[PDB]
Amino acid sequence: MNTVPFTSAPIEVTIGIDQYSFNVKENQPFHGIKDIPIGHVHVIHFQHADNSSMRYGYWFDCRMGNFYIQYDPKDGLYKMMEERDGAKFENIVHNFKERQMMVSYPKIDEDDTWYNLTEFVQMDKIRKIVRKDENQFSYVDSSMTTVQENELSDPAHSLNYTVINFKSREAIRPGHEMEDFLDKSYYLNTVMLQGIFKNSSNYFGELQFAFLNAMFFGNYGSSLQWHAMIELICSSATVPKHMLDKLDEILYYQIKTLPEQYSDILLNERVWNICLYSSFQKNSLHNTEKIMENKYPELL
Amino acid sequence: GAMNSSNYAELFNNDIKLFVDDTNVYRVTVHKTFEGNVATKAINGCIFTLNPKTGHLFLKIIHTSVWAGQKRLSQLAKWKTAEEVSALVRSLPKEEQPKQIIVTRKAMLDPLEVHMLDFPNIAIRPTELRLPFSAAMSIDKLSDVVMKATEPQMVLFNIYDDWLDRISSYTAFSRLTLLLRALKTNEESAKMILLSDPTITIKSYHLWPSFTDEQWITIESQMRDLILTEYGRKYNV
Ligand SMILES: COC(=O)CN(C)C(=O)Cc1c(Cl)cccc1Cl
Repeated sequence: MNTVPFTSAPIEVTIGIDQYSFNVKENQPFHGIKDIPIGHVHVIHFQHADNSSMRYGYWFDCRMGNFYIQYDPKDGLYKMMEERDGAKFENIVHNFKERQMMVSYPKIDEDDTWYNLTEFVQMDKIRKIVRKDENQFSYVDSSMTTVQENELSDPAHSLNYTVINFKSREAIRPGHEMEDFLDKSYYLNTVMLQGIFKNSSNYFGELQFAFLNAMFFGNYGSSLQWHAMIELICSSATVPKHMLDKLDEILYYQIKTLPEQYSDILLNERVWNICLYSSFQKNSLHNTEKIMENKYPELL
Repeated sequence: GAMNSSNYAELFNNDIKLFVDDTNVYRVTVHKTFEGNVATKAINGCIFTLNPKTGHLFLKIIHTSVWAGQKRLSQLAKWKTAEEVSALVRSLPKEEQPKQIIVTRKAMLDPLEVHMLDFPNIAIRPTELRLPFSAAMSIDKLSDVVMKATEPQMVLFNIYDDWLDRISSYTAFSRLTLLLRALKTNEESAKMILLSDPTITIKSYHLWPSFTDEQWITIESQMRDLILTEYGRKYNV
């Protein structure tokens, strides 16, 4: 079990740790988060009580270093930092635990939610979407735009998701205009899977990462990416059987985890009705279709 | 974006553009089978691609063989349309390619956009105008040529004949739409009006009779009365 200690909590903030969150009052004696499960990526995220503008946060993997949060009064945000001195770090974490100034990552043992949402997500790939290689963790926030959004402005702070565009020369083979536009199998399997992502896991990992950025930061371009990657699969007549089954699990846990009240803004009505009811894969997402119809039948 | 009443004059500026109408691409007769079921028999169609400024009608004849062995023909027709318009643009020299293509039905937007990805600088636009281009098969001649075709074939007509020698493209387009609206609302009457007078003939290279300016005014007035006539017959007004 790993720890993300905090130097302090100088400003009132809602702190998020994966799908959990808690309130920290201005200058409350808070020194971080303990018992974080090794083996998964994690995201620690923040919404200031005084300005819920800018949710922001850090994707990280405790196996990649010792990380702590420290408020920066100049830049005005909780910053993740790496401590290279491993002994200093252990000493700090031990003191804070002894004084019990840490909240415990509150994982229910029966609960595989976080694993199921991050199954295919790898820090290595996160660090390619979020380019800031001097750090081993990755900063995301609400307002970061995607490479594709900048096409239609600061490239250093972009989300470098894989550009999917159904009406693009990449998506459409000359001579198969109708075929490729109505059955996107070539684009999914040949261009994206074999060509860009190399395998389904890397595809699913970006899809999951897009969803999580959409959910935790209300990052709109992430939501566009999540929906595009779903639609590309659902609009392919030919998808490996294991990918469909896994897709259905992936989306099931994403829909299960989405706040009931945030559905209106994170769920694209057109994409979901198309995917569940019109697309080639309309009959292949049984779990997802069942949770969607019972939880968000309005949208449908 | 969309083409409507507000920007109606853009059609006649000097930016090359084409209207594309696909309403006569896929045409069928519906008949009873010996078993008493219903079947369709395709008949030749055409893509109506019109430069509203110059009067050029690039009339691509869609021979029924294009449908042979194909499923979902109403949907294929939009993609065939797109494929042919794209081929027409590619065949055209750069300085002749349209800057915009306006499709009369929105269902053509995605097919043509996809077929024209090689031409990102050609704007594909819908229109809110109800244009009567479906009646193009009522222009006597046009019905005759698309129905005699035995193979795919592109035919050129000036749909304005030599009118632009005497009127602007705005006025020519308005004459054309009024003629087509009339033919669409009551084809028998419309043709009666156009041909009542045997002394006025249709030139070999023309679609319409050689009316004098004064005779066009009379003709145009009679076509309005017809459209107004059918309007009352339809609505009992
Ligand atoms: C080379 O391919 C072409 O289609 C050349 N072209 C644009 C025309 O023939 C235009 C035209 C038409 Cl369609 C009808 C009457 C007169 C004229 Cl000029």
